[PDB]
Amino acid sequence: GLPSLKSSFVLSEDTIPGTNETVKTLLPYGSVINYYGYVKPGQAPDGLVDGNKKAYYLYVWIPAVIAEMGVRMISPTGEIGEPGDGDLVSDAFKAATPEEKSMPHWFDTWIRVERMSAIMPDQIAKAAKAKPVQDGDDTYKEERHNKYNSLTRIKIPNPPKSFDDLKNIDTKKLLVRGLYRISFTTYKPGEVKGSFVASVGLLFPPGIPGVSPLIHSNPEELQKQAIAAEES
Amino acid sequence: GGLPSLKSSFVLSEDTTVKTLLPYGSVINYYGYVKPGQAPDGLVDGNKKAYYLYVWIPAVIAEMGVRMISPTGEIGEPGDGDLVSDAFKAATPEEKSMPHWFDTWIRVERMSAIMPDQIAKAAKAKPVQKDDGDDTYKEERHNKYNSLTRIKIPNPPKSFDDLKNIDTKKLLVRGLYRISFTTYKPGEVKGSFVASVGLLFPPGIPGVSPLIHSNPEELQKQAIAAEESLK
Ligand SMILES: OCCN(CCO)CCO
Ligand SMILES: O=C([O-])C(=O)[O-]
Ligand SMILES: O=C([O-])C(=O)[O-]
Ligand SMILES: [Cl-]
Repeated sequence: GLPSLKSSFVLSEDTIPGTNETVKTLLPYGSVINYYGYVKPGQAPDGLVDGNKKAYYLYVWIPAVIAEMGVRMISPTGEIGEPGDGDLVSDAFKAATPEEKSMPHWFDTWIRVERMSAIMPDQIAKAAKAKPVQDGDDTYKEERHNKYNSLTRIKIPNPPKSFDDLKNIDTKKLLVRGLYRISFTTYKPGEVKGSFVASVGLLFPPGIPGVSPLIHSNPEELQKQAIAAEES
Repeated sequence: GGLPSLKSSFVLSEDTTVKTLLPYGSVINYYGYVKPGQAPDGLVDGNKKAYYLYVWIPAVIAEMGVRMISPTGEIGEPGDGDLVSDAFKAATPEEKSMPHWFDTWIRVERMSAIMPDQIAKAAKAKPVQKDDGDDTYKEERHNKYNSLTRIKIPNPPKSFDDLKNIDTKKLLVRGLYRISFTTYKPGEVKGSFVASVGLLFPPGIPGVSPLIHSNPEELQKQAIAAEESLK
């Protein structure tokens, strides 16, 4: 499997025998979906980033308010066999051959996250056609470099060191329910293509048993999942 | 920001469950660059080009970890535990930023060199005969997403602190270790990479950094300098 996906909160702070250089144990996200996708060669970009860079979009539906969202881009994936309970697989990814899945294409991901204009599941597809909301991380956030399995995180402002101090937090400081768009691109000589897995993790405040995010590269299909999600 | 922390197998902490690993105390990151078409140092699986990295370990250790990452991109000013090869330095940024493979097959084989001035010649001889454990022969055929190949002692205690009470004969021996690395098609061993080599010493035992080089003669020069230095 993939490496564990960790929030920015520190669970333990054990100072290693003698050496003042210490070891902080991060708290893992309680709710993680790994989305396995595939960008076919010459596939048109979903959009443009930084003027001229080909960007591709994933859409995430977050149904309750959260403490944090973490996003990791790993590529390529190779074959993974039968997906597990935490895994989702794109059609393109299914149809892709083992060889196709095992070809590397890029390494450093520029990730942008933007909240879209959608108060309700049923606005998702039009929200996707619409401009993002025009503030803090739950409206806009960008990490221009993501290498070696690092994350892009959407955080509340002024987060405490102790995860447990989120018990106290005011609702109005938490990240809002809604539709978020992940844009990803790269730098030459890389190009965004082939297999990849976007791990998305949510952190809920202490005592709130989480719900999993819904994720899809297709806003109509996510919307159906989200429309169906709310009336089940 | 550099590389992820290189972790040993020893569990430092456990809780609510996910476990926190003890880092290696003595770590060196070897930034290298395999030139297009470069002749293999040897063959693996009847159809794979393998490349060799030589590690000298002067004293007994509790564990060694090897992580292979590729490509690296540009890295900025090398830090206090970074070795950077001339090939890597001569490579362009574009060259170091192109990926070429993602799944590494690693072997670690001990070579028959009891002292520094055997190193160069030992590299030319077969590995020590491989039960003999991890510190003679170890292989991990798949290393993806920054996973490690570890050379471990057999029947280790749960608690690292209990290593202070271990019999010496159980610890991993001093010597010359060859790291082989190759890959599966469609990838190929090409371009930039960083091999992170971590040592775990038993507690109370000050770490000594591993000496690492792709050229055994060069490694031998360094091992020799280090040894005669200690008188
Ligand atoms: O062609 C199949 C051989 N295969 C190794 C088996 O996993 C790929 C190596 O390049
Ligand atoms: O296939 C996919 O999932 C994509 O295009 O992002
Ligand atoms: O650059 C190097 O040292 C190599 O190929 O191992
Ligand atoms: Cl010894």
